[PDB]
Amino acid sequence: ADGVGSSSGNWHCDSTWLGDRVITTSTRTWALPTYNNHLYKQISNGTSGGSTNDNTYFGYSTPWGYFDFNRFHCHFSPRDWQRLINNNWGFRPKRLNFKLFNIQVKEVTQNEGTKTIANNLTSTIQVFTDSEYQLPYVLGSAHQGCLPPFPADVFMIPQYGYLTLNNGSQAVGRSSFYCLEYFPSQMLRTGNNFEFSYQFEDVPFHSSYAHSQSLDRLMNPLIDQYLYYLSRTQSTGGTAGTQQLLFSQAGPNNMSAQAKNWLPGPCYRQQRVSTTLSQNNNSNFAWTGATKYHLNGRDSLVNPGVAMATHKDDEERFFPSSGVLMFGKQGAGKDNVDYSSVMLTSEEEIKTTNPVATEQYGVVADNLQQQNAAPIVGAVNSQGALPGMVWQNRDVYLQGPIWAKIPHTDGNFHPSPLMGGFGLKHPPPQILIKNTPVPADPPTTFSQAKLASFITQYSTGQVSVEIEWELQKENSKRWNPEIQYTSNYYKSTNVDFAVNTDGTYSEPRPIGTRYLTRNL
Amino acid sequence: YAHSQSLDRLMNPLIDQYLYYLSRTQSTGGTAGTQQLLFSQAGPNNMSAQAKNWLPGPCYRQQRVSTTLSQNNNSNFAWTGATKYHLNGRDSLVNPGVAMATHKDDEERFFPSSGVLMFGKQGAGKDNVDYSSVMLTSEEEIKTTNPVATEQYGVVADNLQQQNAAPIVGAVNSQGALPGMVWQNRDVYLQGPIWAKIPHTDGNFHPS
Amino acid sequence: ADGVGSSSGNWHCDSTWLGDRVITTSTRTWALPTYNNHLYKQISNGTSGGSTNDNTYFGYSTPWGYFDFNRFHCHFSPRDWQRLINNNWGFRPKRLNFKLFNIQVKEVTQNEGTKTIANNLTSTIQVFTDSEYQLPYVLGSAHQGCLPPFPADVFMIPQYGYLTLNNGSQAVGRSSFYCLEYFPSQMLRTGNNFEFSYQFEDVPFHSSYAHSQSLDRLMNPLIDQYLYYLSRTQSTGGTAGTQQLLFSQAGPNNMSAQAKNWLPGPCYRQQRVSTTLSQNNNSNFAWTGATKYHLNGRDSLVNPGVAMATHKDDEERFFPSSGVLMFGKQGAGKDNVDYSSVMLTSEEEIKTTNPVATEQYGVVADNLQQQNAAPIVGAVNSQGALPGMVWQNRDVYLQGPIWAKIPHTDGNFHPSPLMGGFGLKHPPPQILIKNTPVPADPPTTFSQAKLASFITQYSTGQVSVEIEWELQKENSKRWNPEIQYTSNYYKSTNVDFAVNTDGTYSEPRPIGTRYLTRNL
Repeated sequence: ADGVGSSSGNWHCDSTWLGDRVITTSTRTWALPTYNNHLYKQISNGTSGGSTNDNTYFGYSTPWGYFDFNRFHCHFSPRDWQRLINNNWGFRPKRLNFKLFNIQVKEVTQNEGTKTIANNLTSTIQVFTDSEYQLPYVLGSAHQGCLPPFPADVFMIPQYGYLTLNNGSQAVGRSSFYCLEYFPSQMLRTGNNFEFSYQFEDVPFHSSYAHSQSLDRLMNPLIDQYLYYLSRTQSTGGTAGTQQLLFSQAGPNNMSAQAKNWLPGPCYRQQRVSTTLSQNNNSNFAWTGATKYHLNGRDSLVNPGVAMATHKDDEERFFPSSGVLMFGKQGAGKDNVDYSSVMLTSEEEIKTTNPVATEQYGVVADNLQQQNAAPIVGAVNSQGALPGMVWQNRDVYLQGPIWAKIPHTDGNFHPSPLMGGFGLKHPPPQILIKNTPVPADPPTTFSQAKLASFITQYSTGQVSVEIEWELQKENSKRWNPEIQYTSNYYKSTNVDFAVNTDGTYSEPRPIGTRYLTRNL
Repeated sequence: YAHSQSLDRLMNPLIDQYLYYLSRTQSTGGTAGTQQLLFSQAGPNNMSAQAKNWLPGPCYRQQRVSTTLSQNNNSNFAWTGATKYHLNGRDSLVNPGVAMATHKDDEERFFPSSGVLMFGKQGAGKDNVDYSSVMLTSEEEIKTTNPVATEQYGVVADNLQQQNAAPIVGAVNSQGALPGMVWQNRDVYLQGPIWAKIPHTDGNFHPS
Repeated sequence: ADGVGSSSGNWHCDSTWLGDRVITTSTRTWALPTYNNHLYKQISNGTSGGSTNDNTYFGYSTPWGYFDFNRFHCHFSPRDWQRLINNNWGFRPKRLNFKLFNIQVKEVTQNEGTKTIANNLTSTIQVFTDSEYQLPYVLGSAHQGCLPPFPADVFMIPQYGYLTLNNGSQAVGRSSFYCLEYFPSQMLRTGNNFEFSYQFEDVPFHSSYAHSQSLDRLMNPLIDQYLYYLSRTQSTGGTAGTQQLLFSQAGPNNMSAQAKNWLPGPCYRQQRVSTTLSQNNNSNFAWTGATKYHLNGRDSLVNPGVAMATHKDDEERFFPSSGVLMFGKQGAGKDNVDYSSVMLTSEEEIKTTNPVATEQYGVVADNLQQQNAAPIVGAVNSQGALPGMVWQNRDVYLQGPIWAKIPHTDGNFHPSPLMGGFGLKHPPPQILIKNTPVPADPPTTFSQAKLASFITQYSTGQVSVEIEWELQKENSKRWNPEIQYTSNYYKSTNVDFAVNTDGTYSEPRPIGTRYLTRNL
């Protein structure tokens, strides 16, 4: 059986492409510190400080840590991603499998200036998975702390905390406080290992492709319609303008006037920003000119927002202020970092079905005309969903979030995450882990107070997560060649998606999933 | 039940996001205001700027009425300033309306004109009965997922900016349903109706 | 099998509410020091010092420690307590289950000023449960050292000692001395675990509810009685006072004069103290004006005393001096701490059946009247139990003791603990634990004296206790709503029954078990 001298598992990273299933396994090495000196702590931010009313919060920061595998590049190598996005229309997860193994718990002490570290063989850790969804589910907010993209990186496990209802910095009566030690957990020593399995609930395949037809162009270019439209309300060419109702059949000449069975997806406008600096207005409109939503007296910037085409044809320089997912390049600052450091994603492929983010949805009439009163047409900046309306969801990326938890609520509309992903009602249960506190020597005379002196301690180990995927094979009679994701053919100082001289891994660009085409 | 978390606060308070937002479009602190695009990661400091997977429920605004008499305007706006819907040439007051939070934090005196269910106390008149006779219900519990009845849904841009033209943002007073939008249904009461008949029709949206 | 590298058990804290059974399990982390340098020691206090005659004692302080889970909040979360007290009339324990596991024994030494700690993997500990009740049973005196209320606290195990018969500081011939090593115990190393099970003897459900009827008001308000009472002994209204015996039937007009089948519970008076300072007398009467009982020449303050209503209607400011259970707020001093630091419990709910603590039980005649001698009525301050007398037991609290040991004696009356709890004849057997002494190097030349030099050593681990409970479901036809325990709806600086900024758990108020109602 297991013991201090026999390893708890084996390293696995691999991808098994079998028919329609691709099974991706991965493994990393982690280190879990001691957070908050084994304490839960109230954390809050009020408007009495320098903070504003939108930035207030109230919540708790627990000593527990948690594993987050929720980004795609955790599970896919750039070459396995290329096989996926080039050769397949859609993919969805089926089941996953998860393991902790090879647990090394280490005590570390300080004598003057020297440091020394040593195994503690009797120490434990605590691991439970929240499979009844009874805790604040904090995954899916696109926080840092995921497994690294690159299998040779060692990563620090992030601290678990949660927010609760507040009023200002103060808490209200509905505010919940959760004690994570109040669950059953599994305590593991260095010989022990951990495992669980999970099976995804049925979800629509992520549709990875671009339509080969725009929504308005579904017509036959050759044949006229038998339907009529109102072409001309005035007498044409005569010495008088006497109004006369003239009708016409729309056809290849006027295709903007044809009747159509469907409408574009819903529009919620964004502000337009140009990459060229000279064009943008001179002021700071980033927050002020932003598109926000007002909930309970707190203005919240709308990010990334509803899926909407980034820009129209032959304008690549304009992008919606809050609209696009923005990834930073390797080694980029957290605050006020210049444009060249971030990587702006763009949705070109949904221009067909979805309206441009920075432009109006359309035009409606504002008034009832009269012989005296001219007709007036207003702009529709924000448009909810109407019957006969189709749209595309936002695209997933190699760097972006895999799924999200659909909040438990009375109703939702198209419960698909706005960052892109797979909306799940019962998402993969978040896994929590902590170093079991080991006390320093108590006094020899009894004391009621809790023990405030602990041994400085941390643990390390190996974690493996294996997700089975369901692929939708591309079956198409298109004659000409597709567009594929290809690496740059020309020479470069170093390979892309590979280490540099110093060993720093880097991902040069965001890679979306839609290179294939279908008919709209 | 009431949610123990607001919709916008589902984040982890401890950890930053790997995503960036547009923090500053202008050169800061310099003798010149030369526009420069600066980006930042949102975090515990700015949680209003973080990216979020979901949106609040749909908003159809109501007029705001205060229980304190001195605050309300002096006129009869009950019918005129009302929120109505026009069907076949007949204006019909919208009552009770879509489920929307009655009021925001630390304001209990304001309520939407037609928004709240209003029950009368035992032995109350049918017509022009004074305030103290009715019992106004209030939805406090849906403030998390649903927007306040008497306030705007949010803000959108009204124009395409230029170096010449300043950016302009309009208010969204009425907002239909968009994808990635969650909400709570209105609460049942001990005195209130149990069910309803969903009209037999070609289509409905959230037939509740 | 078990070893140094495999953990002895798993963490369990949870509550299973199933029908009438609620099963509460809990787990904590403890540290057991070396007390008395592995020595039994005589301890005593005489009146020859500054001590008085009431405070003398004689006994022994053993090196052994002991586990005390005897408070309710050890086993219940404030939310699990709310489900209990709101939805159920009565509850009693059925059986418990107890485990030690994950035992880490650590040696600690001193070189100049530096400290260093290290595992000792061969070391043991000793654990026995006293299941024949052959030792002084020291649980149930409401001593500190219980498991913490909050599962994330690490607690120090208290030292075991006992008192024996004395005369002054000296001991008499009946004084017993117990050597705890003279029992069989189980010696556990780091791979070993411990367990035992225990089954409670049948006990009356703790009655958690308040009566909806006072004892004297059980009558029908509508109908008269066929019984007569002596209404008037004198001629009324006449020019003369000639005595005449007149009788009347009591009814809705006079309900104080009706005949009744029952009497209130027994009364032992307490001194009345007002929270308002200006009202109380100016002197120190705390000890002098106290209600005491004199046993073997030692005056012992009567605390908390017999269950008696704290105060009557519309007086909340008065409380009996020794009558009420008094809990301290989080972080309160041990001596002469101001009023605002303690939390005074109050019995409002037993006013119906039980007399007020600070008032007389009633009035009896002191003399045989004559035409010459006026009738004289005396006060009954202390009243033992009479036939046809009913009362309520004192209420349990979330912070208060669960049970007590009914002393083994020839007779008892209503053997229910005066602090509140479940009086048991065979209570849960007290669990004793000690670090097995490990000698420092003996000399190389033999010596008769016992080894006085030991290795400085302590151990830590995990303990779990799981109690099954039996609930009495509330079944009532009352129309109107009950009174429930509800948290404050209004905003506050921090949540109640949750950590503050610094990680300090706190319980803001004592929570009794009687919110439901029954008919008296």
